[PDB]
Amino acid sequence: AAKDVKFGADARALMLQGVDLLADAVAVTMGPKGRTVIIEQSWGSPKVTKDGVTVAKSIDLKDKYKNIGAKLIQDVANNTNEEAGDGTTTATVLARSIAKEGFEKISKGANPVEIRRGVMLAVDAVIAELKKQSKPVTTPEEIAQVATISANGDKEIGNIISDAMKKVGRKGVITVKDGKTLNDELEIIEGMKFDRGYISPYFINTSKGQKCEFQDAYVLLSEKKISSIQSIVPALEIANAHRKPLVIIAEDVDGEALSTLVLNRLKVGLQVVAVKAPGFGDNRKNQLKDMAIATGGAVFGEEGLTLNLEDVQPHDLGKVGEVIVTKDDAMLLKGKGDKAQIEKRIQEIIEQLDVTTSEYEKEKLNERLAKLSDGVAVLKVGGTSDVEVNEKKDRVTDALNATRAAVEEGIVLGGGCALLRCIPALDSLTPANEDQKIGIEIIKRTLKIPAMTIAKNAGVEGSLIVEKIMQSSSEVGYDAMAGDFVNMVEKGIIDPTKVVRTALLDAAGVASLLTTAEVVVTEIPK
Amino acid sequence: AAKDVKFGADARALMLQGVDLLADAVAVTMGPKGRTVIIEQSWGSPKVTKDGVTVAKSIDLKDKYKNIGAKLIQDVANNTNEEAGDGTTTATVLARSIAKEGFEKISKGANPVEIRRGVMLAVDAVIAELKKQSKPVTTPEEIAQVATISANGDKEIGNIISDAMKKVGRKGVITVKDGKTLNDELEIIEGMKFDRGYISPYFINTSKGQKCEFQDAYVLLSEKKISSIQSIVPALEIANAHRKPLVIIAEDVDGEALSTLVLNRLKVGLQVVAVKAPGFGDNRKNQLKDMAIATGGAVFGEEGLTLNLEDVQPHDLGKVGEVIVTKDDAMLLKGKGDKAQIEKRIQEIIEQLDVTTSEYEKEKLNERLAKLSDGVAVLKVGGTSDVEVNEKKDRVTDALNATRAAVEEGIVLGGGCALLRCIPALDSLTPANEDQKIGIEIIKRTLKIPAMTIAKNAGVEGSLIVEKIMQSSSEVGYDAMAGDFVNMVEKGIIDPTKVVRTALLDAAGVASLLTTAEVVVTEIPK
Amino acid sequence: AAKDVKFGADARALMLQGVDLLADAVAVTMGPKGRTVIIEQSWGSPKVTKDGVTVAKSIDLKDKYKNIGAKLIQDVANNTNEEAGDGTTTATVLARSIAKEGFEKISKGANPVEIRRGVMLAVDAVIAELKKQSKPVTTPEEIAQVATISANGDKEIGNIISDAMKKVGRKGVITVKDGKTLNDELEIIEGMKFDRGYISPYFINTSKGQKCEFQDAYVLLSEKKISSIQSIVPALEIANAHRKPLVIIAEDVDGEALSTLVLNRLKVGLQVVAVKAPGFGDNRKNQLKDMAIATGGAVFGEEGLTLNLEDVQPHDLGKVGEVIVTKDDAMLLKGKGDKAQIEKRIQEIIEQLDVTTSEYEKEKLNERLAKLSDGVAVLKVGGTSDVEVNEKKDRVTDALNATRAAVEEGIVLGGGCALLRCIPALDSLTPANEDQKIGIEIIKRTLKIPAMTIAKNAGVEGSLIVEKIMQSSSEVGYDAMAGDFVNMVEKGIIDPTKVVRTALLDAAGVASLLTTAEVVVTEIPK
Repeated sequence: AAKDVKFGADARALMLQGVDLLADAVAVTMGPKGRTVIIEQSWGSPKVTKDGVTVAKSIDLKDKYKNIGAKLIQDVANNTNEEAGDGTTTATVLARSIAKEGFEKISKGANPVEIRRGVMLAVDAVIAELKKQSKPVTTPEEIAQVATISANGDKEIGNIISDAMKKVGRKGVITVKDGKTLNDELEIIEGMKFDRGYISPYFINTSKGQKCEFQDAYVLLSEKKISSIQSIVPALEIANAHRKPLVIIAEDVDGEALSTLVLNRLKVGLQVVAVKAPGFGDNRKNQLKDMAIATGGAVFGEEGLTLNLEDVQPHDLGKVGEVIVTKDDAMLLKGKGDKAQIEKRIQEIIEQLDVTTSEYEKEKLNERLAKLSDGVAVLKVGGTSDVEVNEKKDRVTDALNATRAAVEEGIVLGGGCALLRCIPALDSLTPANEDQKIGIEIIKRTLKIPAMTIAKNAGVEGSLIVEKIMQSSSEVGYDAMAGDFVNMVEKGIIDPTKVVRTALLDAAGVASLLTTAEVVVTEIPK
Repeated sequence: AAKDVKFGADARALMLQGVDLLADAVAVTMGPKGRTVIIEQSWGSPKVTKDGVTVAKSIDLKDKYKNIGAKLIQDVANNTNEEAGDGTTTATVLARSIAKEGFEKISKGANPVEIRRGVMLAVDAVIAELKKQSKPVTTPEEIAQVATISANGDKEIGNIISDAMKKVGRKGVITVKDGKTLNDELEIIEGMKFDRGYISPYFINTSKGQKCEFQDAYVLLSEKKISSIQSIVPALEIANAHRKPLVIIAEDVDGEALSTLVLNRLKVGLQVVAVKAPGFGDNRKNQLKDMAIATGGAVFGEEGLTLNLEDVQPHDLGKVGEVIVTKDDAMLLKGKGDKAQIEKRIQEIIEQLDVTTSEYEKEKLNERLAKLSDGVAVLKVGGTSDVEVNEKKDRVTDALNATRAAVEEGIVLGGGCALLRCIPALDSLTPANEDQKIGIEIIKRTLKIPAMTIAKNAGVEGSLIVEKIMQSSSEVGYDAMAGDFVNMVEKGIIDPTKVVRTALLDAAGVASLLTTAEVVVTEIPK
Repeated sequence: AAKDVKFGADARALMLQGVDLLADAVAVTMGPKGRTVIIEQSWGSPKVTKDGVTVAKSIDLKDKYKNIGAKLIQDVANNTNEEAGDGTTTATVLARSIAKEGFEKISKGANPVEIRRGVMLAVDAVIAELKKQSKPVTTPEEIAQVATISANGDKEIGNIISDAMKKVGRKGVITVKDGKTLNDELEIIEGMKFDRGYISPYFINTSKGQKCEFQDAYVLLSEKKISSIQSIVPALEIANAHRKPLVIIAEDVDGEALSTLVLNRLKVGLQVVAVKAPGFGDNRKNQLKDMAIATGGAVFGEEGLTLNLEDVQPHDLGKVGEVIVTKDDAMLLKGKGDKAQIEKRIQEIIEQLDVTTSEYEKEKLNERLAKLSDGVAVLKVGGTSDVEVNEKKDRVTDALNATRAAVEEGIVLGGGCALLRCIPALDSLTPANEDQKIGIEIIKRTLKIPAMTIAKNAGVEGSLIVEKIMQSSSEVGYDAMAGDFVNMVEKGIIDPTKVVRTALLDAAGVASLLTTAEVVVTEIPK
């Protein structure tokens, strides 16, 4: 393919136009009063949504240079906000304004690097101030209050969340399931969690929410790679002989092993999924041992007695009541196994903790201890019929994720005030020269955009609401639902500091790249 | 696919044009004097019709933005009014004018949300007034009068309907069949009805009226999902060994089970249909067991006695004389089974009713009681030839549906007067501000359109007929057939309140979306 | 295919346009302050890079004559600078300006040959001066300092490199691996190395880094050509019977043998690679014998007892724990064999070395001695997880190559000053005539470009930094990171003389061709 190369301002100007279309398209859905977007679909009815991520993903421009500006933001704003959709539109709107102000100052003669440095300095002053203003959420009462708020007043949802937190701890694991009954309930079960997901999107099942779930599954464990290794079929034969799903945990999967598993998933309907091994080095081996004991299987490794995938017996695979695999996250719940062996391993880990002195080993040993001694909290959602249970299920999950985020980093005044109230942090920030000063001034002004954007979607002047907030006491913001100026702490209108902090850092990151890149290379269409 | 994004008024103006063509096309078929529409067909003669639903479905615009305006109404008006052909046209015509008046006020500077709120307030005042003006239809004489009226003077039809209603109750089940004889007759037979239809349009058979009917069929029951579960073939093998159709009732059907069943239906002619299970939780388990007894089969579940789909015997499938599956509805008539077992379960349900105190359980227990002890009324339509029986059959089903609707919610003056006479409901309705006032005024004016449209199709000025109705007593409306002002109660010109109530709510719903959506995204054609 | 033939300046001018686009595209990435280039990719996100080689390879222009100007440089600058990414950009930028200045002087009437001669004379004066200014790196402390510098302050990398050099010598072999542990360590293993790579790019495996790696492989050795000769299958049959990769070392591979090997690699996944034999004449026979002893196989020779390729037995192929083949390089580690035979061969080589007096034989014979008695150093890189280990791995290989280059030829002041400080070398250089004088002046001016280009990317005037450097003491240059004029020796900012020397020679080479070629022939596009 032949290329077409553009230089300097000529390329930057086009990428910036790609950004303006995208930012305007999703800015409109921001806040309590966001408006809808209608997305045409080719097979059925138009989709009508308020979701900032859906709208951002839907837009794809035909122009080769504007397409890049749009992807530079889409590949970050839609990818760094997996837990909640709140940070995507904030990062998109801030990145557009930072980049635009930078572009104008640079095309008039400011130095691209010195402007970038002034912006970084201002962003760090703001982040430190957000950390200073954030309040912790660790007390069971504090947790319940936040959970009730993120549950939008549904006190019963806030209460089952608080109870789950109390039962497994602030750092424990809480999941949500359909209870097949009328009442909501909390059950604690045995199981393991590790940060490794599916190796491929082709294994997605039950596609709403991009999940992959199996029950009564076999578990194949290995400390070795199966990349370009065949003869994985004997394990697949057992899964077919005894109609059970199979999950494969291996150091890596590629080549023929990958091809075999994906094609069977897609063309045969064989219920098999592969997941990467949970650790590194010696700790990888130790985690596989705990896992094998907990699931009642064996690890087909080389150390000690060598086991080969050429010969897999029904007693070599483990058994797990429920297996969940999602992007970068997997769980094994209700495993089968010998309780004497599990308790023995637990006692060994405790002795290892008592004996070792290294911080590294103690921390890893504590995680392995917890994997066998702690349980998993499950929130069972009930209701009259599945049509309604299915919606409540999401209300509970969103409340749960919001609660956990608040507990991990603390909370700040919401509705755009967390950043609006950090503007004074820049008053003591001193630049080395005029271009650094301009860079600080750019952030000082873009800190006002989230607050004005919400006021604009509400239907009132942005310039008046934002200035009036700043002129009042520290706990007063503007409530777009109430249509007035209220004490946000008393009202309970809060945002996790985690989200505010990330959205600003990501916006600054992309805008910086966008205004300093010098050469852009695109393909010539034919 | 590349996209083309339009904003604000530029997108709204195009959707509105798509709507005007659609509304004008179906407005002309409204009322006793509707005119015809000729629809070109590619395989034969042109179709000539007066049906508002057919015309609405037929129109499909080529422009990408006008196409959306047309679908926003078609996807609601043609789908929420499946019971009668009256509500679709009324909702289309009202939505067009509500949205247009809103658009004009908004483009001149009114606030989109405050206008929307004024409209909602006006709609609720009108609905409450319709409820106040509606009269009940519960007395056998009242029922017979409505049935005669909706039967257009066919007193014999009105009488077989009244008699069926009396025998199975106002809330009982009545169906219509070809009697293969000269006289009309009413027969009561054993059978059951539940609100679950086919899972897929690809199972439609006997396509006139979009039905799906089998006789002497096997019935397969399961408490468990068969999504991506195969080995359902032994049931099909029995069905092929003994040439009988098969109906599958399961919690869900997906993956390979679904693929096999649909593809064989379409490419082989496999006579099979699948239906979603009728309940939730404990109610699902109890309904499947009582159903198995009623059909003489077994439930292929895991709890209690385990029965697996891998092994299907001739005695495990139930047997049904006639099975009917339609959108969101399924019926089984004349099933085979052990009468002693059915009576025993009936007595057990009665004992449960005597013991329980909760309203929830009593209601569900009464639904189960009725499904085993009540019969199904069948209206057999007779005549000298099938070409005439087939026409009378429609008069009976239309009169029957209209009668049932009248009985469930009551009746109002028809011919557009139910809404015209609710205008005073807005005189005491107070807005918070000018934009809410404008929104109230928009509804106050669109309440006159159904009456003007009918008078216009009749051939007289709409503005003069409506003003004369408004200046006269409440019982007086304009009869387009008579060409005069008459007492509508005495003439019997009535409309179920259910229809008037829904058409206004749906019209307000779609128009609201249409005037506040801000961004519209369409695909770029190639 | 029809051709388009252009003459003289008309063709030269078009090639120069292809060159200017390329040179500007990579000039901007030069030095510590290089800016980014965004490269559109056909399916994923845009690639953002600062790498001069990636950018240079990415650009491919559509015009047929501009395409040539771009390839004349790309095929040299990207191919002769495989060791480090520094030489490619410098050679591209210098070639562009040398060729342009030449073209302008020639189109105004200067003689193309006499200008070329003046340029060659100036280049040689500069190279001799670089050799005079370069300092050696041979002392363990000097080596450690260079390694620390090229390691960018990572003292732990600088130290493992120094120690590895001490263990196998300045001329030994050092490689880098992932240690699968937390600590870094140095291990010495048995193995051999020779300068022959894969015969074809089609054999690349594990494509990141363009490598080709096999483990537990069979080794087939032959003194005979297999070009257009098949019957290589018996060795492949053994390799397929016992699932092991096969490496073929032969004088030549072509025709059907090559066709079979490449097509099966591409369509089958046959795990086979072929490499050219390591020697010439008597040296080829002796090296293959030493190799067979080291791998435990046999050599398929035709002299004396003939071993025919038509019949390959399991004991004729050698066995090697690890086989690595890269462009122009091959390595075999941990081979199997009889230690008595290896020591016997070593002793024979020693006796032969003691007896022979010829310089040629002593040198080549001592190389064979070393191939059996010396080992290979391996640097095992550790860390908490593979993600970080994988990045540290690059710091180690880059520091290692930079150190070795410094040790082989010495170091000069970096940052473009090595050439800037050689300008006085031309003051004593006397031309025969005016055109030779012009040619010397062209180099005298292009010697200033590396220094100006870095200053420009830094953001300061090029003309002022470069003149200020020349007016100061010999050890002062401009540090783009510091933003000041510093003592480069004290700061440790150095560049291997090997790189500076090559970049200038290659730049002068291509520019020379580019300005004197007279006729250019291109194909007619369709």
